[PDB]
Amino acid sequence: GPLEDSAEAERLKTEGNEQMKVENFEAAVHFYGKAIELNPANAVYFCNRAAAYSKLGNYAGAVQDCERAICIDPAYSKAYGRMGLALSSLNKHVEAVAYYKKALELDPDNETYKSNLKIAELKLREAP
Repeated sequence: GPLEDSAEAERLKTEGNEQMKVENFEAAVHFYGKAIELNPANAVYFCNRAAAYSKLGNYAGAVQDCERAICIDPAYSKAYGRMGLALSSLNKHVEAVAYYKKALELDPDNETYKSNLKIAELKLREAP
């Protein structure tokens, strides 16, 4: 159906979102992880956990979740955007720019991507 394991997974994801709102990123990571154990075929869980991972400084972990999310759903613009943010935080600005651009070609309006893309391009001119 539109989504039992799939039902419980959404409830855990929802809780995860609630944790994000109060900035309890460790708890958020836990709930998204539980949702993934039940239904790993939902790109949202990975993309959302990547966001929590990034807030916690675990950019490498965020990169891996975004890769999975993008592979599950190639038209998931938010996953490309978060990938850019994580890569950028890992000082991988060339690769970050590539992802921000993809994200923007999918979600053109997004000012968040436009801004962080500029930051990545600016930090990129500093490299040798």
